Amino acid sequence: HMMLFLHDVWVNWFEGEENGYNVCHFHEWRKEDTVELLDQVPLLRVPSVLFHYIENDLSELPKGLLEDVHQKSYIRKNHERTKLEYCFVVTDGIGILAVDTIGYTIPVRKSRLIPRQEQLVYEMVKDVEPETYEFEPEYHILSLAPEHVRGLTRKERQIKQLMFMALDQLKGLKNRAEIGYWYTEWNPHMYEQIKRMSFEEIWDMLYNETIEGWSDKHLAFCENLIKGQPFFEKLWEMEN
Amino acid sequence: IDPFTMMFGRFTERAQKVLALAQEEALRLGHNNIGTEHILLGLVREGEGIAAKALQALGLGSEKIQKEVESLIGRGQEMSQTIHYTPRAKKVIELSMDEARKLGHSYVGTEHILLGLIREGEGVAARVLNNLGVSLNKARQQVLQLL
Ligand SMILES: [Mg+2]
Repeated sequence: HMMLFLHDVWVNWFEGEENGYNVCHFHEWRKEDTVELLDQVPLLRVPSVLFHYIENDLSELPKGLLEDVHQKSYIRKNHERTKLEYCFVVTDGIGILAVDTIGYTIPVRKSRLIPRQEQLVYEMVKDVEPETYEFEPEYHILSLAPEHVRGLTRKERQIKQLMFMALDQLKGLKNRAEIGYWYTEWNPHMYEQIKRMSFEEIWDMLYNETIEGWSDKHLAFCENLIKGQPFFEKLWEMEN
Repeated sequence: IDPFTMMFGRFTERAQKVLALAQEEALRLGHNNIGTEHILLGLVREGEGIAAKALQALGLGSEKIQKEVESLIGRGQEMSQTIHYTPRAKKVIELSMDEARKLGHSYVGTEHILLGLIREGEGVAARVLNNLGVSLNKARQQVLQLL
């Protein structure tokens, strides 16, 4: 009935992620990711609604949860065992999430656990009763709704977000001829209908006809769309 | 455990796509969590890797596999766009890595997800594969021969 603790937990922190799908699972980790190690970290079981609140948002954690985990986790920074202010692993028996608030009251840093330690968490919380902590109870072009990244790998999510970054920049340029070009690249059979249309009406059709799903057509379109923008091209080169 | 055993960034993009397609298969069926059956459904939906050809070599097309899976599961009512892997579905992923290690592979491809599905044992995917008469060792034989 004491506080559960994990030791030597490998984490892959993702900072400032409002959406859980950006806190990548272990099978999505990359060799280029900087993986870190938690010497000791407390483990909490909460009901599903609280877990979802921590996992898919950046809002204030329950005060009782913070004081429960305050300075109970330790990392080895520069050959010295160091206290962390608020860092903990939380689960509802299904999802599992490591959190480091780096001193905030919100889950600034989030990580998934490696599979073997997930299974360890499930076995440790088999007989445990969830803690309530007295808890009681959006999307845009630079922060995609989950329905629009459904079924995509980490790589495809990143290329798709880059594509709609470029489309968002295309909006601010307000060039009618440019948006007519790119829409015709996506849908060349609307040549007659779009020609009375304003820049804004055409950009809307382009967004509406691309936002759903992913495909080789998407990938090829994004590769052309970003040409000439060194910032976008740098992002593309890191992913491909 | 031993950190010389712990190696990250090894899943091939096609293996990650199988696991990504599994969330789509689940929500298509209206389910609230990704189980072993949805990883199997995602595996045969990909259908371009070593696992697909191994299943074809054992006379199992994606059609036959889909209907056997559908024969053992229902359709759900879940509408939450945020969905999680079941604990046993994560077991499949863990066993996939364990299988790659023991075969001496420095990557985790779709062939290891297939073997992880069988090794998990208790789930729908293991049932379906056993129901269609593919044993762990026959599946191993077929994967190793294809490589
Ligand atoms: Mg593969």
